[PDB]
Amino acid sequence: QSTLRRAITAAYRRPETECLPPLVEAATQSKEIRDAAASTARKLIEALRGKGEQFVTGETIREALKRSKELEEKGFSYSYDMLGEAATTAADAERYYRDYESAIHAIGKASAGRGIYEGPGISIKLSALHPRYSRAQAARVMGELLPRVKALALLAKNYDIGLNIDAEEADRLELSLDLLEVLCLDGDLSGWNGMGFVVQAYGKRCPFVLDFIIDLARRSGRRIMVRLVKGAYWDAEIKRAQLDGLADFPVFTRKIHTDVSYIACAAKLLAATDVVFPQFATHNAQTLAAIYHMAGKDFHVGKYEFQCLHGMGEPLYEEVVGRGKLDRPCRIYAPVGTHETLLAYLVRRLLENGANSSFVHRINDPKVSIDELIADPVEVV
Amino acid sequence: RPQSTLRRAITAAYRRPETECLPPLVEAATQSKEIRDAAASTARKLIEALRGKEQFVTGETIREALKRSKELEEKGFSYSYDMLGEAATTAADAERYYRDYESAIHAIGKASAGRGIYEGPGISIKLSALHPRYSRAQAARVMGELLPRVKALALLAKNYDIGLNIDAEEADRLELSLDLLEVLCLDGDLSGWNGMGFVVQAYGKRCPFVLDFIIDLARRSGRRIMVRLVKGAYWDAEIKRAQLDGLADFPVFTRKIHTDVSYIACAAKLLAATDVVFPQFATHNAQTLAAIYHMAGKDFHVGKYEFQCLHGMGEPLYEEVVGRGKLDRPCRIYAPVGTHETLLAYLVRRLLENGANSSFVHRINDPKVSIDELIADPVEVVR
Ligand SMILES: Cc1cc2c(cc1C)N(CCC=O)c1c([nH]c(=O)[nH]c1=O)N2C[C@H](O)[C@H](O)[C@H](O)COP(=O)(O)OP(=O)(O)OC[C@H]1O[C@@H](n2cnc3c(N)ncnc32)[C@H](O)[C@@H]1O
Ligand SMILES: Cc1cc2c(cc1C)N(CCC=O)c1c([nH]c(=O)[nH]c1=O)N2C[C@H](O)[C@H](O)[C@H](O)COP(=O)(O)OP(=O)(O)OC[C@H]1O[C@@H](n2cnc3c(N)ncnc32)[C@H](O)[C@@H]1O
Repeated sequence: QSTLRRAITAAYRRPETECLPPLVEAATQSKEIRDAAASTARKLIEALRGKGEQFVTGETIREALKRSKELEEKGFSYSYDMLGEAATTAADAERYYRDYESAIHAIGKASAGRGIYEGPGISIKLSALHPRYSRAQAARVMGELLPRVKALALLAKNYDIGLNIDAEEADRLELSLDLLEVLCLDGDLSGWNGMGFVVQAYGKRCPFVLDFIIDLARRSGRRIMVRLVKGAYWDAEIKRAQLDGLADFPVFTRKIHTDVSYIACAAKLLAATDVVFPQFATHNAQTLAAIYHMAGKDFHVGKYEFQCLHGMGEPLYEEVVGRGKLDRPCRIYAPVGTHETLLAYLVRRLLENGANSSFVHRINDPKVSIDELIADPVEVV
Repeated sequence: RPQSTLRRAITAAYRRPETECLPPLVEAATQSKEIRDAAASTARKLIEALRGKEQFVTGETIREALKRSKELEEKGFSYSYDMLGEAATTAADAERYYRDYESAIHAIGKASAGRGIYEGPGISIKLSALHPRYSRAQAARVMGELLPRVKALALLAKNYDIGLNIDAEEADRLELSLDLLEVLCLDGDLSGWNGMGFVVQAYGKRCPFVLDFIIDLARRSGRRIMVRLVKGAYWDAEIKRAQLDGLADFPVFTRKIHTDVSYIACAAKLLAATDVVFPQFATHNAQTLAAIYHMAGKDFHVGKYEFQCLHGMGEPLYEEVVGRGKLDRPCRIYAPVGTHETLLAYLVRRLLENGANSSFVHRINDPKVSIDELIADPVEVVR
């Protein structure tokens, strides 16, 4: 318990109208940056509007590694996702653990010393590693989970690759955050900056989680890799919240509020690149353009990166990566597994790609003008 | 208590152990070796035809959907229209869905133009669209407000002589929906109309006992109830809910081939009661289809039974079924009508259907699945 931790817990269900004013202020950019970002966004969208096997990079990590070489020389990197989540039995959790373990050895050998920014990494889900992750007591879940995650982190340290903890349901944020803190203070993992953590901008706690993580990085000496996403579980969080009879939800209910929150949280991360490695995971060209200009003219590999999903982000990020474009790197989140393990991920991709509010749907909607696509969320909210 | 024995048998099955549910289903689903050989031949033909050849919505409005239906109706298909909408969260939403169904019935009834409930189009409704807290509110309140709304829609359907089907949703809603079916079937204001329909899900342990109740209800009500037999659209959600609820035994089967056996056993029950029910075999699985086609025997007339399929999924299969030169059996297409603002939840149920490794529509495209396996009789696997 700390002042920074208390700020997180107090924001859990803070009323939506009270969360927004500080995010709007932090998300407000100068006219000069807004004009530049509108110009860049227009160019990206005009290029775009000239453009489940699609979502899986390979059935095995050996296959996925072989298929990554082409895009790696173009300037992309990878984070591999061994598909599987919500273990319901001990045997399932054990299988998922072994898949992560064998993936780290293969990825680490493939990395061949390229390090955590130039070379590939791995993403894991805590719900794959504990048989009753959502339905068991937090103190117990962390107690059996910690040895398994630390063991994987130690393997990632051995090869100097990134290891990212994906973000799942809102009611498991606090548990996963406690695990991150223990790992960052663990002396056995010293000198390795590959530990990564996802934060979801549709959550009311997002800016306070970031404050805690930025301070944790600074006092632990770990340059925590922070993947900023908007959030993949919105419809499930709304349904759970309505069932709980709550007046105030843990997530925003208007898409524009999530967009403002993302920009505000990006500004927070870009002000802290000394101690964290921001990873801006988005397929929205307006979001990308805003962050590109917010980051300033100074750039080096390891300052920050963008990220996208395999099979979704390549049309946009082909206009970003490389010296003929914006010369900024992008890490591709690469699912690996069978069609069976793919289903839950696929469903989330459908809720993303099929929603009228999604950038990837609007970009192909003849009713949606380019002027609307480059609107600054602060000016519209 | 009225129908005590039949009602007690439904309750007893609700969470009966899976191993105990199966032996009676396996026996009733066992067919002779000759029929199995003939069904294997038909299924092989259908799959060889299949493997040798927004997608889910028929139109944004009922007018557009009705216009788009003419081509397949000319071929021998019929339609059941689904105004996309379910799980109303506000009383205003329920009233909106009611008015959507009401106006659709007028439009479908005009288009039917007196063709009747078997040759002409009908409508499908979801009770969760018509009550704002359908899953959460006490049965007394849900029944007392829902029953006048569904009766009013049924009266309009009667006035145009079209079918009106109550879709099946989550397992904990079965009891209420069945009580409503009974009250409507005994309501004299609906006399002379056989268009009331009801879905039963074969992945549920209660399915054969629900069918017993429905067949007896048809006998005592004088209504020929339309019964759509489906396997079930909510499997992943039912498993998750039962886990959360702390149940030791689930209300649905957990082995996919058990659902297949349940379906064939229940088809056998329905096919022996066609005097008082109209069976509607909703499936995209060519092996299931072939099994029922041969189970039903050589005598057929339109109105005895029909097959059904979902728009954008089943037409390639049933193009090999409808029509004199094929199997000469009718198929009713379930036709969603709406926009993105109501389409996602149906898409998700369709993706969970289409994306699952155990689904026929996935296996037909799987290179590791032989035609031998696709035509295998699931009853032999469990016998
Ligand atoms: C690119 C990427 C995304 C995600 C992850 C990694 C990478 C590289 N990551 C791993 C995969 C898990 O699914 C991850 C994600 N989400 C999550 O909760 N935890 C994780 O560990 N990833 C998905 C990500 O959150 C997001 O859903 C997509 O990238 C789409 O976002 P994007 O910025 O591309 O698109 P926009 O269309 O501008 O926004 C879509 C998002 O907006 C939110 N939304 C939609 N309606 C809303 C209403 N009515 N109120 C509030 N918020 C709303 C949603 O978050 C929606 O996804
Ligand atoms: C054709 C059709 C289908 C459905 C409906 C109408 C019509 C005309 N109807 C309305 C649409 C609602 O979503 C309806 C359906 N389902 C339902 O519960 N209530 C309804 O009112 N419809 C869908 C239908 O149930 C079904 O899901 C599909 O047709 C697919 O089944 P089909 O016979 O085509 O294909 P198979 O692939 O042989 O079987 C798939 C089914 O098997 C079950 N399953 C999957 N995993 C299982 C495990 N592990 N154990 C047990 N059973 C399992 C599921 O039922 C799965 O759908």
